[PDB]
Amino acid sequence: QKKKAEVTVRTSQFKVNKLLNRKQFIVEVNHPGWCGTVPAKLIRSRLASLYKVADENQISVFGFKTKFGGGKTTGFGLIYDDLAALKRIEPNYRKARLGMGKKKQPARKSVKERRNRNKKIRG
Amino acid sequence: TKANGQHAARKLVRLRRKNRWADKGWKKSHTFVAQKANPFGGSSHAKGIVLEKIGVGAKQPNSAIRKCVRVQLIKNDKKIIAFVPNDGCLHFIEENDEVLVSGFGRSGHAVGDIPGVRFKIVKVSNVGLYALYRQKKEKPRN
Amino acid sequence: MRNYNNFNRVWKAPRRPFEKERLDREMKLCGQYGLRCKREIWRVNMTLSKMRRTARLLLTLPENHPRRQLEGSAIMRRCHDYGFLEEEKDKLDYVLSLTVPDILERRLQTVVFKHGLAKSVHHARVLILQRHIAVAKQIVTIPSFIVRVSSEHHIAFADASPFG
Amino acid sequence: SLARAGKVKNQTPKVAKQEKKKQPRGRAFKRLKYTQRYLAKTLKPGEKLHMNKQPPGKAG
RNA sequence: UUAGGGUUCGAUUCCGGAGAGGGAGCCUGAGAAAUAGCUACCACUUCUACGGAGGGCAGCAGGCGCGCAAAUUGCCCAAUGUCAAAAAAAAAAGAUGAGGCAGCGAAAAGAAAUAGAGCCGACAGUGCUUUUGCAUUGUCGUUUUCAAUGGGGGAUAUUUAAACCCAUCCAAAAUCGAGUAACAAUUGGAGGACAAGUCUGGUGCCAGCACCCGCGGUAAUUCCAGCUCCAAAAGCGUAUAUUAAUGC
Repeated sequence: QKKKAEVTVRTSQFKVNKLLNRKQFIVEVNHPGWCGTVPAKLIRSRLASLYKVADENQISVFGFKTKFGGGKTTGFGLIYDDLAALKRIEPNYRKARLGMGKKKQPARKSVKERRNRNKKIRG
Repeated sequence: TKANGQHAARKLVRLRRKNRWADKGWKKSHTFVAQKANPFGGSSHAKGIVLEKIGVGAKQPNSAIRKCVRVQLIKNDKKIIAFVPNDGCLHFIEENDEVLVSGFGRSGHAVGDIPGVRFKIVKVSNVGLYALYRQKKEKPRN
Repeated sequence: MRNYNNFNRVWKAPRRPFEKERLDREMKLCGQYGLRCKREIWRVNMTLSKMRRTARLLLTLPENHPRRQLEGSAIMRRCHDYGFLEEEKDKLDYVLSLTVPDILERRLQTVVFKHGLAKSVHHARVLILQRHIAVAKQIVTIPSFIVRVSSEHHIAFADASPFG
Repeated sequence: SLARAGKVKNQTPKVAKQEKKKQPRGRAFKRLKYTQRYLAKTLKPGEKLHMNKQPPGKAG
């Protein structure tokens, strides 16, 4: 109306981890005039253009911390090399935000109960 | 007086250990006869079953009648007296109702114009008796 | 179990609360500087007593003692910050001339008013808590925020403000 | 006399209080008093100013 | 808790020891006199078509009892560790009431809302004054008026293992909302000690108050009610113990 709100994404300290073939980058966000919190979709796009990644698949981010007063956010994210490396190395929950995770295991309690009854049987 | 010598220590120590037994503010702590004597066991409160309502007189300079309650203690099977500490709340105590009992003020001397009684009834049936007095709650007979 | 986080009191009530001398010097503050309740007046008192304890203990010592040297500079440094004392002070007797008002004076509530951004202390306490003040660029909505000598000259307003 | 209890509190009149507007609260309350007693006056209490005074009437 | 010297507490997160209903004996193992291992006795206790066979919560929840007194038969192995033949993943993610998370939680502890401002009228103080009048400061008030914001509602969303709490927001094209601000603060006090009544009604040595000193016998500053004011304040009384007060 009087403005156009934008989302600005930057980064501060960057790593190259060749052991896991990932990048570890402390994100910063600014987002002047943006309404509420920044959805992670946007951030992934900005990071793509920044590090010259052709994907928002390889970009997988977790956690965001909203500082008091005004639009501000900081966070941390991970880029991986290949898409196979991502799926393999990364925790389940992080993946499943992209929708690359695994189906949930059956309830812990029913497992216990059955795992006990298997000790009884001889075959 | 006292001894100022370098090796005088043991005489000093043994002197104190003797003279603290002339203090009643030492005995009241360390001795368990005091604990035993106290009807709560030295606990903050206790509960009891109301036996009988007992009208109790008053001492000579202030002539009055005081409303008191003969209660039995669940914990130790001792009997005790206590005072009803609100106006016109003798009603709200009835026989064989559970009741709580507290001390009041100085707990080594009996309160003025009620001899032998250091004990006031805070709660009747876990309801605040003050709450009944200055109306908020109503007594259960439920 | 297994909690390793500290708790501490920051405020305590002075002995004999029915002194009519003390009552005078309480109301005088709490009305004037717009303070919520007496709890605040006490909160500063504690922290001031604390500071004054170590300063007394340092002052006792002979010259060229490590306690005196190190920890003397620190006490002085942090009263230069917040503007409690100026940079002409060094003695650790100056530090013992600090009293309750000089603390309260540098709280955000009063600093806001005094810099010309409100019309009363009561009014400046609202301006804080309605999220329409800043202390350089950072929005602070606490009236008990103690303002640096440097940063009481950059107060401005919030960027969320319809008054800014 | 085991029962005659509550004698006085039966007989007494009950107004059952009277409506009043809400009071200032927080700083506003503390403000209210500090104006009354310590300002618009030649005196600070002290006992020199009396915070509560009452009208006459009856004397014994 | 104490200026100092001291005084008092330690069941309880860390370290060390000991115990697993009460006792004793034993096997295996590098390590045990193990108890969700074994054997026996004793006190209890559960099944059985009564021929026999079992049980040990001072492990987590939960139940009964007890006493003045104390939480959910919740969710998760994501984190932190441990055990293992074991990295993850490959069709293909070991177990864990250890531990984490949430529920309940005014023990304790930190921050902070319940209003803020301009016009008019009344009152008080100070200065000047032709005594008419003016200026400044503060308070109170009307169907007085003006803005702003949280509690709360919602989300383009975000937090989290998943979901909440916090935070950020009411469009970026597009998303809520105060005026008696009913979104209305209480608990103890006003004779003395001790901050606050020359009050008004009722009671009349009765009812009751009172830690203590003392109030009440029709003239109550203390009782029982109302108004008024005071202290602390989202906390405030009461009980008991303990420390200061104590050079008792």
